[PDB]
Amino acid sequence: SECSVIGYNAICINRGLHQVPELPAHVNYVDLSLNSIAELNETSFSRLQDLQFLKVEQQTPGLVIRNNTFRGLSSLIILKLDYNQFLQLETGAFNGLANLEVLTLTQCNLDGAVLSGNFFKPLTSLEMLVLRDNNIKKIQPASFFLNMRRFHVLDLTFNKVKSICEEDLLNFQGKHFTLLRLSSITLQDMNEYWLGWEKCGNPFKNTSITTLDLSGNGFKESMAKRFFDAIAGTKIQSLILSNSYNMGSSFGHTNFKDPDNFTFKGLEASGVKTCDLSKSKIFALLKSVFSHFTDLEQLTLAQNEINKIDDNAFWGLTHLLKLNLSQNFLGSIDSRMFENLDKLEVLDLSYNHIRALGDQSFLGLPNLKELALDTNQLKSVPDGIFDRLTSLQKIWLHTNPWDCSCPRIDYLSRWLNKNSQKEQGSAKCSGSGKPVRSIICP
Amino acid sequence: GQIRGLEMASKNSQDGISLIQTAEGALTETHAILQRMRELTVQAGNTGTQQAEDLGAIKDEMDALIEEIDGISNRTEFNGKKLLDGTNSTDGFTFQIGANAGQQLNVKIDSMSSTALGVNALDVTDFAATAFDDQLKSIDTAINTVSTQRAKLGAVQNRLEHTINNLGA
Ligand SMILES: *[C@@H]1O[C@H](CO)[C@@H](O[C@@H]2O[C@H](CO)[C@@H](O)[C@H](O)[C@H]2NC(C)=O)[C@H](O)[C@H]1NC(C)=O
Ligand SMILES: *[C@@H]1O[C@H](CO)[C@@H](O)[C@H](O)[C@H]1NC(C)=O
Ligand SMILES: *[C@@H]1O[C@H](CO)[C@@H](O)[C@H](O)[C@H]1NC(C)=O
Ligand SMILES: *[C@@H]1O[C@H](CO)[C@@H](O)[C@H](O)[C@H]1NC(C)=O
Repeated sequence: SECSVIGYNAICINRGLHQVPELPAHVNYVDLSLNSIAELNETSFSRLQDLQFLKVEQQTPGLVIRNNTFRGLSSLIILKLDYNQFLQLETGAFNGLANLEVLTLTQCNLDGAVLSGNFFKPLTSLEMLVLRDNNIKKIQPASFFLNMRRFHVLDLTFNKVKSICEEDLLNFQGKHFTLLRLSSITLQDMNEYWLGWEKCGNPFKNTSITTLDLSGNGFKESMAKRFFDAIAGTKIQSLILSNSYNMGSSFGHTNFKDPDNFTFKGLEASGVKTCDLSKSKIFALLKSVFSHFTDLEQLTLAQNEINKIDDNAFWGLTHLLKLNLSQNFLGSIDSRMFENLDKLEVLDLSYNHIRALGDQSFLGLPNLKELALDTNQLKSVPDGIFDRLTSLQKIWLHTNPWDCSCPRIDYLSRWLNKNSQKEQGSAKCSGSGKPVRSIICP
Repeated sequence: GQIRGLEMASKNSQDGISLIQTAEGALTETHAILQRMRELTVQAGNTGTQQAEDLGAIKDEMDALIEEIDGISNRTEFNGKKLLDGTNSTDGFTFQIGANAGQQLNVKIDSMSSTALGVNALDVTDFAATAFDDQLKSIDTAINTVSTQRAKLGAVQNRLEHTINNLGA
C-alpha cells in the first residue's frame, strides 16, 4: 500500500498521488492533503463508502470536484477541502452529503455565488461552514438555508465584504448561531455618507448569536453607532470588537472620536454578557460609555492607548465581574476612576505606566478577588490602600520600582508579609533588589 | 534511527509554524495601521474648504502611523532573524521537514516597510500635487500586498500542519 494505514485511519499526505488510491474498505478517516489530484468524481470515493472524516486539502492548484463526487458517502461528517487554489466546484459537487456536519473551504478563491447558488443545497444537516480567506464580496445565502436546522457556526474571516444588510442575510433569519465570525471583512462601503444606511435595516433580524466576532473591521465611532443602531434588539451573549482600528482617538490625536454614551446605545436590548474592545486605539473612557451594556459581566479594554478615564466612565455596569485594562497608558489611578463597579471581582491594571495610586482608589470594590498592578512605575502606595479588600485572593505587585526607604515602605512590607499567600510573583526593592516583604521598618 | 528522523522533521515543521505565526501577527498589525491610514485619508478628502485647518492634524497622525509601520518592519523577529525588513527575502527561510535530505521548504517574505509598501510619500495637505485617488490607491495597493503576503503564509502554515500529521503517521 502507498499510504500509511493504521486501524481506521488512512494517512495519504504528500505521496505524489494523482487519484484516490486503493485502501481497505474499513477505513473511515482519510487524509489526502498535499497531493496532485487534479479532478475528483463519483468513481473517486466509490470504494470508501464508510468515510466519516475526509481531508483533501491543498492539492496542486485548480482542483475540479465533479457532480456526485461524494454521493454515497452517507456517513461523512467532516469534509475539509481548504487551500485548494482556484477550486472548481460543479454545482452538485456535494450531492449525497445529507449527514455532513462540518465543511471547510478556506482560501479556495471562492466568490459569493458559493453561498447564493445551489452548491450547499444538499447539506441539510450542516452545522459548521468555514469560508475564510476567499473572494466573497457580499454574503447572500440561498433560500434553502432556511431549512438547515442545525446550522450554527459560520466563519467568513478575511473576505473583503463591501457591506451587510437585512436583504443580504434574509435566509439566515430565524437562526441561532453559536458562532458568527465576521472578522476582518472590512465592510468598506459602510461609511459616513453611504446611502445604504437608510435602507440597510437589520442584518441580524430575528437571529440570535452566542458569539458575534466583528473584530478587525475598523468600526470608526460613527460607523459603530450606525451599525449597532441597525442591529438593535439582536440577542448577543459575547461581542468581540477587538482590533477596531478606527474606533479610538489614539493618544495625541483628535481626528477621530473615542466612543461615548451614544455609540453603543443600540446594544441596550442585546443582553451582552461579555465584550472585547481590545486593541482599538481608545484614549479616553468617556462618561457612561458602557451604560447600555446593562447585563455586562466581562469587559476587556486591553491594549488600547487609554490615558484618561472620566468620572462615571463605568456608570451602569452593576453586574460587571471582570475588567481588563492591561497594556494601556494610564499614569495614575484615583478613587473616582472605579466608581460604579460594586460587583467587580477581577481588575487587571498590569503593563501600564501607573506611578501613583490615589488614597482610596479601591474603596468601591469590596468583592475584588484579583488585582494586577505588576509592570507599572509604582514607588509606593498610600497607607491602608488594600485594607478593605476583604475578598482578595491574588495580587500582583512585581516589576515595580518600589522605594524601600523607611518608614515609607512600612505598610506595604508589613502587608505583603502578612498576606504572602496572596502575592503572585515577588515585589522587589529598587536598588537592593530584595523582596519588599522582607523589609522590617523599626 | 528512522524514528529520530521523523522526530526531527516534525520539530523543524513546528518551528516553521511558530515563525509564520510571528510574521502573521505582525502583518495583521501592519494591515490595521494601513486601514486606519486609509480612513484618515478618506476623512481628509471629505474635508470642506472652510475646514482645511483639520488637514494638518490628519497628516500628523498619518506620519506617526507610517513610523509605526516602519517600527514593525524593523523589529519583527523570530529566532534572532528579521522577518519583515526584506533582509532575508532573497535566500528566504529554509526548513528541513522531510525524513530524508532534499525534501525541503523555503519561505520568502517581502519587506513590509513604508518605503517598500510605497506609503512613505502620503501627504493629505497636498492633494493639489499628489491626487487623492493616487494616494488612496497607494494605500489600497499596500493593503493588497500585506494581505497577499499573509494569505501566502497561511498556505505554507497549512502545508506544515499536514507535514506534521504525516510524520506522526
Ligand atoms: C488581559 O488581557 C491581556 C491581553 O489580552 C491578557 O494577556 C494575555 O495573558 C496571557 C496569560 O497571562 C498570555 O499568555 C497572553 O500572551 C497575553 N496576551 C497578550 C496579547 O499579551 C491577560 O491575560 C488578560 N487578563 C486577564 C485577567 O484576563
Ligand atoms: C471519473 O473519471 C474517469 C476518468 O478518469 C471516468 O472514466 C469515469 O467514468 C468517471 N466517473 C463517473 C462516475 O462518471
Ligand atoms: C451538475 O448538477 C446540477 C444540479 O444538480 C445539474 O443541473 C447539472 O447538469 C450538472 N452539471 C454538469 C456540468 O453536468
Ligand atoms: C423568527 O423565527 C422563528 C423561527 O422561524 C419564527 O417562528 C418567528 O415567527 C420569527 N419571528 C419574527 C418576529 O419574525
